[PDB]
This record gives sequence, C-alpha cells and structure tokens, in this order.
Amino acid sequence: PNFSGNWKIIRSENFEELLKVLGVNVMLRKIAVAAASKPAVEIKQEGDTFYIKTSTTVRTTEINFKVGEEFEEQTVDGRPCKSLVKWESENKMVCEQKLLKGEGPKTSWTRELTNDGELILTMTADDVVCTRVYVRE
Ligand SMILES: CC1=C(/C=C/C(C)=C/C=C/C(C)=C/C(=O)O)C(C)(C)CCC1
Repeated sequence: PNFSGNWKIIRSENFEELLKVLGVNVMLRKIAVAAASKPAVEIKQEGDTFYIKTSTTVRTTEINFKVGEEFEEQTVDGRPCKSLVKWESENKMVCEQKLLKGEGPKTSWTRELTNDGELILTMTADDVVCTRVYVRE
C-alpha cells in the first residue's frame, strides 16, 4: 500500500466524544473541535518508514516511525506516550500507546487504505471510537 500524499478530510464522527473521555474540558473542546474540522495532512512513506504531519490553526504534530519499532509521540490530548505500530493486515496499521507517566484511558489509533482509494483513521480512548475519512487533495 502507498499512504503517501496530501489528504483532506471528508467525514469526521465522534471527535468531541473522544475528547470527553480523555478528560478535556468544555471550552478547550470547543476550540479543538473547530480547528480539527479542517486539517492539512501530509504523509510520506518509503517502505515501512513513515512521516505524518497533521496541521491545524491550534496544533501541529509531526511523527516519524518505522513499523515494528518503538517510538515516542503524544496522545490526542497532548500526553507523552510510547507507541508501537504493526501491520494488522496488508493495508492497515494499528498503533498501541502506553503513557510514559501517569494513568488514563487506554488509547490507540489505526490507519487504513480502503478499496476506493480513501484513508480511514480511527482513534480510540477506552470504548469510544472516533472515525475520520480522507481523500487526496
Ligand atoms: C485536544 C486539545 C487540543 C487540540 C487538539 C486538536 C486540534 C487535535 C487535532 C487532531 C487531528 C486534526 C487529528 C487528525 O485528523 O488526524 C488543544 C490544542 C485545543 C488543547 C487542549 C486539548
């Protein structure tokens, strides 16, 4: 699979609900939800090596990882974590996250390329799942 490209969002479900489970307060949620509705996403893939940049007016994240090798990033609400990505299937990667310090909901994320050429991102916090769908610009 080739995840490479500049992606634009076409659907977002359950984002605020995910933030609620993570403990983000009402006003911060309001800010986050508005900014997250129009992200600029850039993915560069070279084999099993990935670079993913997600940008919004209030927060930009850039992660670099190799599938199967542990790395450090942050949860959606901004807490440091150790992550490990694996191929669940040929077109789907799954990432398990572990908080470096403290306790909180168990979080994870998955990215998959669908048969129609789109990209589905899921983010999980305990039992709440956020689903976002993108298409290349
Ligand atoms: C949670 C949160 C914040 C914003 C988060 C944003 C904006 C997340 C965007 C995620 C995207 C854009 C994911 C994707 O689509 O891959 C701010 C900075 C207000 C601080 C309080 C907690």
